[PDB]
This record gives sequence, C-alpha cells and structure tokens, in this order.
Amino acid sequence: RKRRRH
Amino acid sequence: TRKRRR
Amino acid sequence: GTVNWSVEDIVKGINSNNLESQLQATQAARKLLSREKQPPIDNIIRAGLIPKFVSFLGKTDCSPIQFESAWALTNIASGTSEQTKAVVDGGAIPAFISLLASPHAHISEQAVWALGNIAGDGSAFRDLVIKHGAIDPLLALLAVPDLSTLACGYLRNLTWTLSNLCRNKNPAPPLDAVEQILPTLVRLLHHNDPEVLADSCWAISYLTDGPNERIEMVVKKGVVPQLVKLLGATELPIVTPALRAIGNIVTGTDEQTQKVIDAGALAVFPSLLTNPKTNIQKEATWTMSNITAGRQDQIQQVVNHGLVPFLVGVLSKADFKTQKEAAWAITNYTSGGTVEQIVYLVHCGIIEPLMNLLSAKDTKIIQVILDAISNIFQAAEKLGETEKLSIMIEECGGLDKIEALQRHENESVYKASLNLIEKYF
Repeated sequence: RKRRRH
Repeated sequence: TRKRRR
Repeated sequence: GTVNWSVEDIVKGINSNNLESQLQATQAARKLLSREKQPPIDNIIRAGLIPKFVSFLGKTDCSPIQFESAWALTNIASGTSEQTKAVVDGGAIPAFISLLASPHAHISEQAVWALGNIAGDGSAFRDLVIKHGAIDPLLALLAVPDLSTLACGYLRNLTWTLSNLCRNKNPAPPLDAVEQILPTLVRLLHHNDPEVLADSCWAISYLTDGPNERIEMVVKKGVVPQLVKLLGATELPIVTPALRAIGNIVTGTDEQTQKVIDAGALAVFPSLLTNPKTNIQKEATWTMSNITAGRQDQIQQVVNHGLVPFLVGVLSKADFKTQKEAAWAITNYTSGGTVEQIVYLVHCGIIEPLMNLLSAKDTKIIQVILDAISNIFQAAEKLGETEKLSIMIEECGGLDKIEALQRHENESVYKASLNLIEKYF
C-alpha cells in the first residue's frame, strides 16, 4: 500500500 | 493435505 | 508565500535559473500535492516537473530543495500505479537511495517514505528497488544499540518501508533479501511502539504467506512465541497481522503447526473465536480449521484447551463466512480425528448447528457438511451406535434437509445425500 504525507 | 492456504 | 500557486507559476519558477526561485516553486508544488482533496498529480506530471524534482534531489549544497522535491515526489508516488511509474521513470530510485545516507534526518526519512511507496506499488518495483541496493542503507539506518534512541516517526517509516519490501507475491521477494531483512524484523517485532509492532507483524504475515520453505525461514528465527504474545495484545491493529501470520504458519507442515501450538497459541483462541471484530473471528476460525487438519495429538491439544465448544458456538451463531470456516474445521477434525475425538465432538452438540447450516445456499458448505456427517457416521459404525446418530439427526430436522438435498443441482451433493439416506436412513 501507499501513504501520502499531508 | 486438508490444509487450506489463503 | 508558497500557498495556492498555479501549476503555471510553479513551472515558471522551476524553469528559472534561480535556485531560490526554484526552491520556492518546489515548495509550492509540495504544498499543492499535500492538500487533502484532489491533489493535482496528473497536472504536475504533464507539466514535466518530475525530472526537475529528481535533479533537485541531487543538490547536496541546498538541502531544503532536496527535502521539498523528495516530499513532492513521495506524494506523487503515493497515487496510482501510472504516477508511481512516472516517478520511477524519472530516475528517482537511485537518487532516493543516495539520499538515504543524507546527514539530515528529515531528508533521509522522506527518502525512506518515497522508497516505501515505490516498493508498495507492486512486485516489479519492489524487486527493482532491491536491485538498486536499498536494503543495505535501509538496514544501516536501524543499526543502533537501542531502537528507542531513534525518533518515533522515523522508526515507524522505516518499519513500514521494510514491510513493503516484504510484501506481494507472484513472485515473492528474493530469498537473499528476505534473509537479509529478517533479523532486523525480529528486533522490531520486539520493539514497544504499537505501530512498529503492527507493521512488523504485517511484514511477517507477508513472508509467511507462501510455500513451506518461506514459513520455515521465518520460524527458524524463533519469532513464534513473540507472535503469540502479540496475538494476546489489546490493540486490534496488532492482533490482526499477528493472527494473520499465525494462520499462515499453521498452513505449513505439522512441525511448524506444532511450533505454533507449543508457544501457547491455543489458549488465546477462546477470546479470538468470540472476538467482536468479525474479521478476527473469521481468521481465528480458519486458523483453527487448519490446526484440526493436523495430527491426532494436535486435535487432542485442541480438545484439551476446550476449543471444541467454541467451534460449536461459532457454528451455531456467527457471520456466514466464519460459519463456513467452522464447517471446514469440523470436517477436517472428523477426517483426521480418532473415534474417541469424534464422539466427543458429537457430545459437545455439533449435530444440531451442523444441520441448521445445511439450509445455506452456498454449495461448498453443503459439500463440507455432508462430508463431515459421513465421517461421523463412519465413526458411529465403528462403534455400532449408528442408529443413535440417525435418531439424533432426525430429531433436529436434519433428515428432511438431507432428503431435500437429494434433489440438488450439484452432482456431488446429490450423490452424498443419496448415499447417506440409503446407507443410514
């Protein structure tokens, strides 16, 4: 899976 | 075998 | 300042030969790509900005632009497979691997994050990241006497990226890579942070999802007791991957299943088989079904832990998929169990719920239940108590269900019901 940095 | 993998 | 820029302005700034204007435009791009709703990733890609960000990754003399471009590329790589592919095609993998050794902790963290996204895309990019040599610097980042000295978020990102390097099959990760990573994974499995533990358990569950040789690679490291301990944890994000890994392990040889049993796993299943989370119950019942497919002493250890009543309870009332896993567990039990174990199973009240489940529309559960009934009848014949079992099945309304199944579309169910009725009813 993937993670976006907010 | 009766074993069942996912 | 650098808030709410247009892609036009970002391009104008990045195309200037002014490194400070480029830095401000790159930060504006980062902020645009970090917005909660609808990040314009495709617009940024069409503008041709990925090569410029990748080139900025290499400006050792300007760490701020390195960080901003790494963040922007991380956010681009977090999207669809096409956008991650665009990032990779820009040459970002070796640049991020080089940044892994940056003296600035936040830049190294961002490189870890970006590599994690890229590897998480799939098997191809996972193995490509491995071929570029990321595992060695990644693990060197964790080469400390005590993991508690590292920043929490940093350690969490490292663990998550390592989990993505263990993820995905067809093909599974390279065996040499798995062996290179497993020691650090064990150490992280003994860490105290809940998120680190969850991601380590997920990594172990990925690694144990395969042939017996992969499971053996994992269990040789001696992680099963720690996996059981975590199976007893209170945080569901930890129990879920730990239970996943334990089930995967019990899908292997009888010796690996026995390693799971010797660690005390069965004592946790009273709670897992009654857990409020439906997924936990389903996974636990599937794990039980694979454990009842083992040797007779392992079925006996299932009996001694008082888990047969819990299987009866799950069969009587639970989500349908959990009930199907319980039916599989009962059928494996009856196929491999002794006559004493089968009559004990009957004494616990399996007949009535096993029969009530014959009203299901799923044909496979009907086949499983009919096989279990035939095995129980064979045991009864070995004891000469077949008439008692027949009247027991008749009293709960089972004979009617079996007779109705005689007129079933599937041929196997047809034949099984006919045989049961003609041989015992």
